[PDB]
Amino acid sequence: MLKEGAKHFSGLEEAVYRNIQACKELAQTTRTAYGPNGMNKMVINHLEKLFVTNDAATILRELEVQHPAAKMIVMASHMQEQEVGDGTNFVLVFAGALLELAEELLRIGLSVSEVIEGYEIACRKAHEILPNLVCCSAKNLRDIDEVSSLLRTSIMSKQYGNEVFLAKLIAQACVSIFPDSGHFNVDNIRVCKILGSGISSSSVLHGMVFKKETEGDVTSVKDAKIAVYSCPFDGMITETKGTVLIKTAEELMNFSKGEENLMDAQVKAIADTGANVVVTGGKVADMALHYANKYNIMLVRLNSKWDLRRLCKTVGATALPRLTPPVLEEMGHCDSVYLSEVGDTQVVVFKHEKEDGAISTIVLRGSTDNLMDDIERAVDDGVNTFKVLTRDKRLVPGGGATEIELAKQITSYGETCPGLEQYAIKKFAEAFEAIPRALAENSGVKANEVISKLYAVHQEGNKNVGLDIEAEVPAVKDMLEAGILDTYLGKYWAIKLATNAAVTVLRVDQ
Amino acid sequence: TDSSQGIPQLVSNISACQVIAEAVRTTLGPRGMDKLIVDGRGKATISNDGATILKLLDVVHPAAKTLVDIAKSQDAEVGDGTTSVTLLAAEFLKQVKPYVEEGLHPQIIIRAFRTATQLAVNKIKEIAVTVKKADKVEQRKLLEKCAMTALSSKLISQQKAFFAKMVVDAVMMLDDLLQLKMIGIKKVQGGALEDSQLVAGVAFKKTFSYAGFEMQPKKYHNPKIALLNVELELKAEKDNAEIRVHTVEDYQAIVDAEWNILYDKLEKIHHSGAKVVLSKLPIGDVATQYFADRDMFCAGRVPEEDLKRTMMACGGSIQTSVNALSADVLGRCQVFEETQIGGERYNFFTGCPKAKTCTFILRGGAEQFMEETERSLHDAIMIVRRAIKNDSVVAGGGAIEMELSKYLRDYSRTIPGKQQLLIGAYAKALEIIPRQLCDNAGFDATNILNKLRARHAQGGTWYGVDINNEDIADNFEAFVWEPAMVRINALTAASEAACLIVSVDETIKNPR
Amino acid sequence: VEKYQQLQKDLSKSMSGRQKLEAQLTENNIVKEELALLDGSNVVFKLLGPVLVKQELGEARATVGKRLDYITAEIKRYESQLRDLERQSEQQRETLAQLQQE
Amino acid sequence: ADEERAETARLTSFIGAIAIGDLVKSTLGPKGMDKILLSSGRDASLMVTNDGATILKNIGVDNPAAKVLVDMS
Amino acid sequence: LHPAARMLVELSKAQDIEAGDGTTSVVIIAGSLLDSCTKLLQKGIHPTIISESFQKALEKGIEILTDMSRPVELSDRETLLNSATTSLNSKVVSQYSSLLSPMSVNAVMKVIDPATATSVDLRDIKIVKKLGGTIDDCELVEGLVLTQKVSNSGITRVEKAKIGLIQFCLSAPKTDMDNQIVVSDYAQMDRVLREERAYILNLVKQIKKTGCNVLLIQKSILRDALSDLALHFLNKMKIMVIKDIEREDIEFICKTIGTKPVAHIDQFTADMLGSAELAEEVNLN
Amino acid sequence: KSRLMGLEALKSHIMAAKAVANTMRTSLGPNGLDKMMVDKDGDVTVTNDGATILSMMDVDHQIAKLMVELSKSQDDEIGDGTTGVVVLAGALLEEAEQLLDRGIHPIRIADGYEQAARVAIEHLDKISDSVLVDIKDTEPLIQTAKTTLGSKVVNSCHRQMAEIAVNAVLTVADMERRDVDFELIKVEGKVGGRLEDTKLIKGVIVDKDFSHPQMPKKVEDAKIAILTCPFEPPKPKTKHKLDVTSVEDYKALQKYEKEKFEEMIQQIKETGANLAICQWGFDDEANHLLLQNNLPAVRWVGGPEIELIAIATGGRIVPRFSELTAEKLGFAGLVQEISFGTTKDKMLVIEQCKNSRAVTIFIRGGNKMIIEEAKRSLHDALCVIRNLIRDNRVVYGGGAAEISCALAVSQEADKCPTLEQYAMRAFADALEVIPMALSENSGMNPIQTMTEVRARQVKEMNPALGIDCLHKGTNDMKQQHVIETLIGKKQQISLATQMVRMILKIDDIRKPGESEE
Repeated sequence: MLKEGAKHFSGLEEAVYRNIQACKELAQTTRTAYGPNGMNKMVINHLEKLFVTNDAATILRELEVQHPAAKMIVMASHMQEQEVGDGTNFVLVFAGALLELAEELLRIGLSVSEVIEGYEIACRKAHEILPNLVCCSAKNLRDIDEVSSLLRTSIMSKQYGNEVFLAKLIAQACVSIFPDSGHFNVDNIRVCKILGSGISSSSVLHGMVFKKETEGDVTSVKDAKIAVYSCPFDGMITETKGTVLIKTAEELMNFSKGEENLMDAQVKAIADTGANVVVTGGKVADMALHYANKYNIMLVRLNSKWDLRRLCKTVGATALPRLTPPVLEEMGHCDSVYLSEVGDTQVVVFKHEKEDGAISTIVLRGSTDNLMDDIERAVDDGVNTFKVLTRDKRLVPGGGATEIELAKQITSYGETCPGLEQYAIKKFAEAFEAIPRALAENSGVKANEVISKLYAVHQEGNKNVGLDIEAEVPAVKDMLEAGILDTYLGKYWAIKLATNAAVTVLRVDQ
Repeated sequence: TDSSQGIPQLVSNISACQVIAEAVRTTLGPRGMDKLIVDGRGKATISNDGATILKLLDVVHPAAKTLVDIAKSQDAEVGDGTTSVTLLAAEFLKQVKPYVEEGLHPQIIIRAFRTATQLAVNKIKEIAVTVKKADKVEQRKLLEKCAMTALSSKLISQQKAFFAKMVVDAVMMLDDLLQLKMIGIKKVQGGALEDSQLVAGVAFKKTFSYAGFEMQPKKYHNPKIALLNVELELKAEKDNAEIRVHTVEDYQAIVDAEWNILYDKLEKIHHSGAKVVLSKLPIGDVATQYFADRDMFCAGRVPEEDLKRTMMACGGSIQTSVNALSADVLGRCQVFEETQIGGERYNFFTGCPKAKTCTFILRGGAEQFMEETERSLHDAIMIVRRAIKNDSVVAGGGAIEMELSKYLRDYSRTIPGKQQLLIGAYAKALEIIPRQLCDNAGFDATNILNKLRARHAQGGTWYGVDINNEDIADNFEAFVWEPAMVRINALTAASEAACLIVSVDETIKNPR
Repeated sequence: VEKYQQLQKDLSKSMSGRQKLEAQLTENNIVKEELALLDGSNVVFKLLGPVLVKQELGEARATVGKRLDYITAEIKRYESQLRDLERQSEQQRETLAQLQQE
Repeated sequence: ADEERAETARLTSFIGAIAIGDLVKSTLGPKGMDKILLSSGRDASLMVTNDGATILKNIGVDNPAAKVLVDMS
Repeated sequence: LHPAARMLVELSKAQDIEAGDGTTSVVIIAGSLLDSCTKLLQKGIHPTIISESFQKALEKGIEILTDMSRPVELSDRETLLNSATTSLNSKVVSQYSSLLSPMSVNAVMKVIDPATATSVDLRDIKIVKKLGGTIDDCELVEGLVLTQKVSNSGITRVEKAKIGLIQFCLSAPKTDMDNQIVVSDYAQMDRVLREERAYILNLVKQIKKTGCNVLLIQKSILRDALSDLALHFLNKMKIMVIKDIEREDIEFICKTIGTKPVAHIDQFTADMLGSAELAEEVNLN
Repeated sequence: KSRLMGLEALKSHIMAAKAVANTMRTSLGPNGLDKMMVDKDGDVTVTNDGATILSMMDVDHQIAKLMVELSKSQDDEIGDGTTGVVVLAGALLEEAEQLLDRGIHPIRIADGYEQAARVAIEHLDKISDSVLVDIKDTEPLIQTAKTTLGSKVVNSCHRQMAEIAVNAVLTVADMERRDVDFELIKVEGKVGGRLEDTKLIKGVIVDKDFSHPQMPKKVEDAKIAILTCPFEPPKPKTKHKLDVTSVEDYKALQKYEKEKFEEMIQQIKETGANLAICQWGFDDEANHLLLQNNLPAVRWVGGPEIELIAIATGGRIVPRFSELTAEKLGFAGLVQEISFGTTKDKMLVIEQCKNSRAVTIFIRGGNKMIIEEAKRSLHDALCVIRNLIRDNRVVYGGGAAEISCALAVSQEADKCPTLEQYAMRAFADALEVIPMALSENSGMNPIQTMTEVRARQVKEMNPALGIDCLHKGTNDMKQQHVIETLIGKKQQISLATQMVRMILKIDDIRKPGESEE
């Protein structure tokens, strides 16, 4: 400060300006990133590799700002993304939008608590009236449509057109195997992206899909006792002496054969422990391969940790470098453990089917990684939006036909509840228009034009914005029934969530 | 840890897109400049296409790298079409940049593009002209014209039809690739321009003339083809070894021995199968004796491509070890003859057990003339093979472009608004191709393209520019002939990157 | 590897008997004292090589001026063989070890 | 490499050969007025000659004629 | 080290070595013409003509200069002993010079053979210092006062001394470090340790066998090497010896007392050996 | 990425197109001025043609880089005209600049240049004579064999190399079917005698190994026995220890040499010659002791040379002494030790009338500087007749032909017109520069010179006259005896037209940021 002491970068103006303004910075694109999104975002992640998406959290985590303002709220956006797969595209914009009313009320001179608390009780009032606007509930996981109907909404809230083949393909991955009652799992259903085939060739093989080359034979048994190992081959040939191969002419003789019998004992000890599939994040060797061909134990030549991880995760396997006779601790899990060609890529396939614990493994055949990973992104955040763990998701208008109802609900009521809080309560019903704007953003019209008509749709729950021109000229697309609703819950959090950090990040002048 | 957003950034994306596009611009027509590319190499690199320098090119706009990928895509996919995909994006990016200030910025952008590139692929397929074997032609007579087409492109003799019907043959032989590789032309420096031979098996431009090479047979009707990736020379067992002397036979012994291990290793694969011994690498003057001392032909310092051609055509397996002894790491032609062709000591391999590599002999020893024909033949091959691969064909020189432009801006009238402003500018995308050619063909991009618009408002069959004839007319009956699929594929990538990158003014980077 | 201590042995070898000479050095200065105080009282033989020989006094004297050439010669020569072997020993240490490890 | 045409060469061809041609005629004949030989890179060491063959060696020259004409000398 | 300044040290340094004296004046004569020469240069006079005019006119001046001069008697020791003394009296250094004028002039008169007294080279003069004594104990000696003396059993003072010189290596040849041995084991060397023995003695024996009463020995660094066990036996041959003397003073010794450079036993006879009537070192005073 | 304007590049093109073109313009012919090379080593060197100086000069711009590339071909085939294309390149190019500075496409006129090439080429195809023959060409050889040896090393034209160089060609000319190569003939530089000391060899000359002359110097038959192996006890041209057990055993040692002299002599002789090149060098002793015993052998030989003589003989080397064969020995119609140089031992002359695919002119020189400059001199006249033996056609040019070929093309411009009209106009003026540009190098007004024959061209076309390249009062071609294989000029026509086209290559003026970086 004035004094050489007082560590801080936040406060006073730079709070009522820069913090909120820095909060404004990132919500800018989240607008283009939520609901139907025609917008796209190049990102290099410190691979210098471009990637394209509409999602903030993928990007924001990378982005580094002086100020915890940005650094905090993402956690809530994560806290959403943790609990709810999508809407996080939205979860940031409303707070940042709702915030900047304060700095205005600060120019209008409204106190911290005064500005805060109006949003609060209105947020409770929201949390009171928000479930009143539950317009449906989900029903059946076994039904593909009942699932896929919703799933578009989040895929929509990532990317618009693709959602159709996708949402179906998702419940066709059997979101249904899990009850979605107190349980559901990504890693069991895990996306596995095959570069090649088509992007709409993205398929479903229930049970593990490992793009890794499937070696040896097929597993000794399909129940396979599965000993997965980080690097069970560090080489059994040693790299030593002169040439980084040999030094003395007598050296080479012992280098070549030693790999064999060690790996022979190693792959015998794979059979000795009884592993019916051998998984080497370490190298593949033809002898060991032929040993794995002799002992008939299916071989995995190379592993991402994700391989080992999931194998460690799902099978109950434990990946360990073995220069060491393998010992089954990993043991088995999956009742059918296969070789397969999916995308006609050699696909390491383990499968076991259980109401909980079943791997129903999303296999994305795809033409482009940079797409198929963003194609993964929406289905990810779509099935994570499928993750509610209420089979009946108490659905509310998806793509936000809600806000117009609530923008009507609160600020009207907002004045009824009196005192300067009312203005914060009335400011509360404003930033609803964000996604109606944020779609009209990527749709290309004015939120006023939107809201004026979508106030003129009055009590609806249905008509609202979207993509194309029906979010433009009428600003009317049925966001109850385009087939698009959203769960009350993912909605319920964003208000609740974006209530907290927004309220919070204002309070802090240091 | 970076980022960027907004039209200030957005136009900047477009800003780079226009820059490179002028490199692929006339690179088809060989009139212009070219930039010799020295890199940290320090060496000359000179292109017929931007794709060469695109591989060389490293971008500050990774947005520019995007179009690269998709310009590389249809290019590498077709063997050509960088110039296509490149100009297509940059066009609208040029076109929309003034719109950008109005904004096309609402993502209504692509909704134009899709439908834009949509009407055409339909319009293109109906304007795509399919062909068959005996249909209008002999299917050689087809490719006769299709090779005549690109051989009539840039001036050579009546060698056009001479080269045309010929090169059609090994095409009709090995056509699987769109590529000319399996057929790849051998330039021969020597002979006559009337001397050219499309060879149905791998033919080696050169092997070196050794000591005993004169004694090595130039004729095998059963070549057992050793494909050697290493040297077999006097230094395999070095010929200088010092010896202690209490007497003079100590020298005799040390010399007469170290000479043998040379013969020893090489005779192993010889005794096994090898009459034709092919090293891509030097052969020592003493070892080529041991090669000839057997009188089983050796060829050292031979083309790797031919060496790889052989593995393709002759069924041989490339050998990195003479100490590797076998007949299937050999290969069987039923023709090894070596007749020096011009000055090159020249190996003939045909009678390959399959012969999946052919090569066209081009002679006359005229460097200027022939290499230009060789570029001419590539396009003939580029046409004729893909003219097969897509038998639906279509006329070049923007033959449908003014029509499409018309046909497209025909649909413009109804919209008017942001996407019509595209549909017209989307129509305007088509004239840029003859536009640059109007430079090359000696024309007025101002005057001519409208004439072709007029001649697509008067004609409208194929009427378009001929850089070849330096005129304008129906290009299909100006015989300028390319498949419509590449043009379909041009469309697919055209709007694609176009609609793609314009969806990003919001850009993120994280060098951190 | 073998090349390490080949040189350090003959280093240590000619090192010690050289140092044995240092005791004998004092003695070789004392033998110049002992014989010079021998006028032929006690029979002076050289002990020079395995034959023990009837000797004279100048033969006794000139010998020990020549016996100091033991301490002179053997000591000096080794300071060569010290570093003559030492350096080639030190040289060969890192070369063959890094190989067999690499 | 520096292509030196007549324009560059002549002036360079003169400046040494002329002004070094001075140094040799500078010390010329009985009345030839000596030059202090400039030992260059080594001491100053002062040497005094009526002979230009000395001058040739002492200070190295890049002037091509002056280089060539050392042999002519 | 400016070249003009480089010359001016030799300006005096010649006059340093010319007369041994007047070296200020030769610098004080310098700038006087150097002024006048620039004048002529400023007058445009050609430096040759400038030069050409001078050693010409210098020959003139020295005459008129000599015309001013008074010859004294160079044959007379006392005249000069009066004159150079008066010159010493014309100079600062007197106290010892008074005492040392007779010593100078006599040492000079002893290197004065001629009535002309030639140039009286300081060449034939050896100026030796001895740390003890006094200036009174500065003394003129008519055979060379030599650094130290070195003898093991060698005779302390030999009269009629045949003065040897060793330009040959007394050390046995060096096949390993200094020794005729090669360095591998103890056993093979002791037999060629026997070789280092006899050789150094024999050459030493050969020394006294062609014979010398005194032996000039330069430094053993002025040698490759000189075996002391040889010298231990060499003075044991009872030869008076000096060791470690300047090979340059040797050159003085060679010329003045006639002990000529000797690299060989053969170069010992009496031939290159100066015959020194009394050879002794004086530790005294 | 820094992309510039082709114009800007065309500048850097034309900015490079000058000095190199200039380099020749006062260097053209003997009326031209010498070209000095000073090295990275600072080494003063007087240079010639383009390719000599062009490769020595360190090329910088793409043009400079492309120069040597194009430039080599003219000296390869023709041997001459290398200096011209570089002049010709810029001359037309630097107007093509001016033409593009008129706002003219490089596109459109360069065709006209490619097209006016042919019509000048065809106009050239009119010029002079279509024929030379074996005895005929010799005087036109002598003409150029004058000016080739009347140029570089001496202007004297020793008729020695003048008719020695042609003979090697004439020897290998017919051999190749009216073709020759300059491995197939060879300039053998070795000193020991002056320029006036030269030779033509049907094969290799090597200085014959002798460890003593009194131990007989013997050369005989026609044949060499080619050996990688010993004709006398071997040795790998390095140190070898020769020890014997007792005092007497030194005598038995020479017997082993003496027997294995004859043992190898009798072995290698029966298979032809006695003369055996032995790649193995031996100690003094057995060499002369075999020279003594009988039939000298050649020791301390280049592995290439035992190979060179073999491939010269068209047979092989005998690799192994246990082995032997006649083909693996020499095919030589003569082998003779002949006194080599004035300074050193007799050379062993293998002149092969048994089999020789190569017939090599040998040259002594009083310096390397001159023997190399003659070695530098010859290839030109060597290469022009290489053109001759394939096509014996020569064109009087250098002031006859340029303005000649330019005049028709000057006229062709007006016949043709549009883009070719200012092509063929500018195409022509570049030609007329060279004879002009000789009076540039020469002492005469380059303008009025070109003017002069310009009058004469109006007078007579394709004249046996021309300018004076020798700067004779008569301006001739016939009696200048200046002339070129109509191969060459046409070939020389191709190159600059080729290159001034190559600057146009396709499009791309963009770089990664690296074009000359």
